[PDB]
Amino acid sequence: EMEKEFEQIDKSGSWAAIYQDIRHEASDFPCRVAKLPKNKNRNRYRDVSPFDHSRIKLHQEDNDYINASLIKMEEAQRSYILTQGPLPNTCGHFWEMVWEQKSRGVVMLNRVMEKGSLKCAQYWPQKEEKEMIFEDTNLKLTLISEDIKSYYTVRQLELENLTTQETREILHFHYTTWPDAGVPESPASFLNFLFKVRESGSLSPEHGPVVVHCSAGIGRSGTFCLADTCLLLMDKRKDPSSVDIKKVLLEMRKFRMGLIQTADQLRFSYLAVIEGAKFIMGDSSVQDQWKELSHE
Repeated sequence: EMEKEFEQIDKSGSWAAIYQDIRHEASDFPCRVAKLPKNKNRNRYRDVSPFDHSRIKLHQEDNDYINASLIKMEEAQRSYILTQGPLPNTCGHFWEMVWEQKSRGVVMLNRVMEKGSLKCAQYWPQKEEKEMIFEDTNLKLTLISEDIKSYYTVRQLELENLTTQETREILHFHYTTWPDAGVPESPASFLNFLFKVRESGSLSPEHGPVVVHCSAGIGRSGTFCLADTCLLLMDKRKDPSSVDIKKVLLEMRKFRMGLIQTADQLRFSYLAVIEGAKFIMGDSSVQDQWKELSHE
């Protein structure tokens, strides 16, 4: 069971060894398209690449490469696209992928600048009157509205295929107070944020897969998807005990490398799922307690 395992591993201070065992058993698949010379400048970190079998292909005949992986969770019935923070030259690719994949939401888990370094291009417009046009992919992006809370921001964007003039509303969910180092002490603000994304319909199956990223798209993005899928699985059977987090994480790692970057993120994932279980279980009032403790 999950809380029993958590305490056992905690009282024993073996989180590093648990996490390292996951590192060792994790799938290894080729990344040959990612490594081709013509794609060097499409990759933010040379040590973070999409496997060839799960990579998102741009619908273009020149170069279909973007550093993005489709994580398809069969049992949980939820799909996610995990990607790096766009580079100055891949912002058009990024929105092209969002369009072609029919995604409704983008989850951003980083700030544009962290630890005094640029982690991510400014890939969405900050002012309604200053829309962005990506000439390569022929897409137009307009800030429609913005809802700033204390630790996250929700933006409504309109994405227009400048070729076909059809338009889509994209929801941008921007979690802004992940700490520069370490993980959050309590998972309540994290869970309140995940449920905000869930309530927007961005995760539901009539839309394309949600796009999730931080700078590399494996650590914080890994934590987000793992907690969501774990909670989803406990829901479908209401069997808290039947969900094995580590086996869910290893299943996810079949689709993109490196998901969950530190042992403390693994531990936090446990925290989030355990606490999130209090909602799944029938205690609907626990969601509003997280909204209080989060200070949104």
